[PDB]
Amino acid sequence: CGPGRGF
Amino acid sequence: VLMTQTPLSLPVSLGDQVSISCRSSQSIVHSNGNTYLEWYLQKPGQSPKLLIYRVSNRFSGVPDRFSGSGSGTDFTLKISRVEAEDLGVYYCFQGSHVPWTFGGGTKLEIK
Amino acid sequence: IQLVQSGPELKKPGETVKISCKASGYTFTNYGMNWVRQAPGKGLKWMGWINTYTGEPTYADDFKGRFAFSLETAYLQINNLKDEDMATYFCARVWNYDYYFDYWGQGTTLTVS
Amino acid sequence: MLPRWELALYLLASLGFHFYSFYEVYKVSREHEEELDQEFELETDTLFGGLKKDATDFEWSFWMEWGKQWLVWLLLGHMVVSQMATLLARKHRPWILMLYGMWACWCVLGTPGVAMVLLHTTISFCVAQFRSQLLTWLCSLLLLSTLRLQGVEEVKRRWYKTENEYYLLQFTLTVRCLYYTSFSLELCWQQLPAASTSYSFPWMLAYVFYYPVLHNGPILSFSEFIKQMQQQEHDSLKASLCVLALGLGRLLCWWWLAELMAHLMYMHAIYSSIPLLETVSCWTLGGLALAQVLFFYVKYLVLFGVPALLMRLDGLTPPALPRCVSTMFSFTGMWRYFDVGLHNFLIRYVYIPVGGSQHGLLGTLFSTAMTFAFVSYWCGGYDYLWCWAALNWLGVTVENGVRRLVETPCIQDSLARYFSPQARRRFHAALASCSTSMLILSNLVFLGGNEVGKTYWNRIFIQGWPWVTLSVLGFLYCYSHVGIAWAQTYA
Ligand SMILES: CCCCCCCCCCCCCCCC(=O)SCCNC(=O)CCNC(=O)[C@H](O)C(C)(C)COP(=O)(O)OP(=O)(O)OC[C@H]1O[C@@H](n2cnc3c(N)ncnc32)[C@H](O)[C@@H]1OP(=O)(O)O
Ligand code: HEM
Repeated sequence: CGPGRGF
Repeated sequence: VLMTQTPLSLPVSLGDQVSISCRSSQSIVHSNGNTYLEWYLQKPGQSPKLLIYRVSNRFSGVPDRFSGSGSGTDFTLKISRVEAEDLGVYYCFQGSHVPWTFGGGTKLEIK
Repeated sequence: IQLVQSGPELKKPGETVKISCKASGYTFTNYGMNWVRQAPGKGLKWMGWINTYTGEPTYADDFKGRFAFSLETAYLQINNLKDEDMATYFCARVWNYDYYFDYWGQGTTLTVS
Repeated sequence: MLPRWELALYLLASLGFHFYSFYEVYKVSREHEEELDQEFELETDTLFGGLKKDATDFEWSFWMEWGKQWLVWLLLGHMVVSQMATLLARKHRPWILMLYGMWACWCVLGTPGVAMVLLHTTISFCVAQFRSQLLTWLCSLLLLSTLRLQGVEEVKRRWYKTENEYYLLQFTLTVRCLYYTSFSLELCWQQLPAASTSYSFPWMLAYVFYYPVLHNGPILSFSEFIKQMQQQEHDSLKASLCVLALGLGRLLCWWWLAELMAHLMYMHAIYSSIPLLETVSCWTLGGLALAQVLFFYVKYLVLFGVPALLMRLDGLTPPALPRCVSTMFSFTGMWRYFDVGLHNFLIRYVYIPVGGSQHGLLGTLFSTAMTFAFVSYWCGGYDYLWCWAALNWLGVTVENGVRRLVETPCIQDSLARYFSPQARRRFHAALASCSTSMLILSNLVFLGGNEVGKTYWNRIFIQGWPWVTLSVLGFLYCYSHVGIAWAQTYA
């Protein structure tokens, strides 16, 4: 799961 | 869960005190903290009808002569005045442990 | 509030059975529906129930593999492939809390021979 | 079943290409070290003899820096408080754990975090009091869009001052969404008398504020939660100590493996350098893909093993940890055995209420599309997430169609009279390789982005079609044999 944003 | 009823069939005269005993095999106490044991009366040739729904409670239309007491594993139904419409078969029923099981049935008769 | 069942059924031991229960006087999908059976030489026996809101049945272990509950949302049906079971089948409504069977059907008698 | 020498050659080729691709990626990492360093800063530590570490992975770096400061201490506190409550007041354990979870959320997120969680929970409960599943799902979707609103993002970034607490709040609220959605839907569906006393506001608060799963933990079903929280029978503290010891050993092994991979190969920086992806070789490209998927697998082993260990100490049955991604060979198997808790949530509350595989192929299309669209919007709703969702929906649909076409009686008897079970296993392995390549490409679009996806597509399937594609498909055919032969032990 988790968004896993890049940032 | 095996529920045994006593007696199997009893004769009563109009206007007597009647006590029916239902004994479970184990504790009917539910995880909620309250026990779901109830009493049904079935007249000849029709559907059962609820009288007591939790131990010592009473259903809406039931009269005020059907007091039912009970311990954690032994329960009793009491009829103060047999009014000639209380004849039939009485079942105890537990709804705490799946599967839900009825009692053997107790038959009231007139001597 | 009344539950009305289909009627007497005379069938040979090999056929199947489908019995119906129609409920009126309340919101059918708000309460569950249970099936009980009463053999002539036996007392009442709970067969199982079915969630009326989601259509999910749960059967007792004894009555598993052969019986099936179904909806027609305001009627409810039971189906089975037969054996030597000449019980009378009752349809009951279950309440939301504190007690189970407030309203019952009239009963459907099943004969196999 | 295939002959053992055949199966052994297949497993040998599988391990061979895995390890050779890892070696190629290590070589390229060592070779572009100074350029990758002056572009992205690499961390230093004495853990691996002096090699630098690629700390570009946002999730790994974020959770490690949060855990080394607050989260490990708060989880130890939860463990000791749960044990003391089990020892002294076993009936009040749910409310004691609720109070501890509220205090820990306060301590780590200020007053606004607790306020927001309470507000979301209260609104969800007050809307569930109508007992309408459509209205409950509408409320949940609006609460989830409140996170995607830009002005709300501005207000929350104004609330906090370190810019990591804002992300912690976002992740916490994103998981709370699923938790109170599960609670409200079970409350809408409740019809059984003995179950009437389970859906109270104290129980909802105790479910929402359960610290092991507060910030990122997987989705625990409220049924299992309230079942275990009312057992009254402890679980042999002497055995709890051994459970803890073995769990800690295994978790440290996993953490060390993840750090070893991140020190050896700079997969994330290389994926961030698209001009370098365009010039690296095909062995390095495939090794980067394998390294990405295996690092994600081990990272989520670690991220899910701490809540799982705390739940097993508390006596609950947590969802199963992911199966190794080097054994997955199909869309269906992947999405049934990777994220078990979320898969169960989706099956129960999105798939079936819309109508699953029981109302025809068009109903199956609609339900699978609804499920994947929700998963994308919940993971964030970026364009690359929508692309990943579309590709996975297509893969699942094609696999369902092919399986339903093969399991027909006519074609099944035709095959059973024409081809041997060995030949049928080999045909299934070929189809599984052709599906595994697209599974890997879709998940590379998830992990790297749209540019990485188009780079891989163009360089593997377009620019190098005649032979690179065939080599990839042969290796994946051997790997598919291995995975199919292993899948019999658990399917
Ligand atoms: C070379 C080596 C490297 C390889 C490496 C490759 C990959 C390695 C990359 C890793 C990188 C990860 C990056 C992203 C990972 C995230 O973080 S994303 C979040 C994780 N979760 C997801 O993405 C969502 C996936 N989608 C789902 O799970 C949906 O539920 C699905 C997949 C559409 C459902 O699929 P399904 O479980 O197969 O459904 P189905 O076959 O119909 O059966 C389900 C049950 O429900 C019953 N059912 C069906 N319909 C009904 C109905 N109408 N009424 C009642 N019951 C019903 C069925 O009879 C059936 O009964 P069972 O036989 O199972 O008991
Ligand atoms: C051809 C290559 C591989 C195959 C066939 C393979 C197969 C397996 C199998 C059968 C399991 C046990 C089943 C399960 O836990 O679900 C497993 C577990 C695991 N694999 Fe792999 N694997 C491969 C490569 C790798 C690589 C390259 C890594 C790490 C860089 C890795 C990391 C792990 C881990 C961490 C576990 C779990 C260990 C535990 O549960 O304690 N695997 N793998």
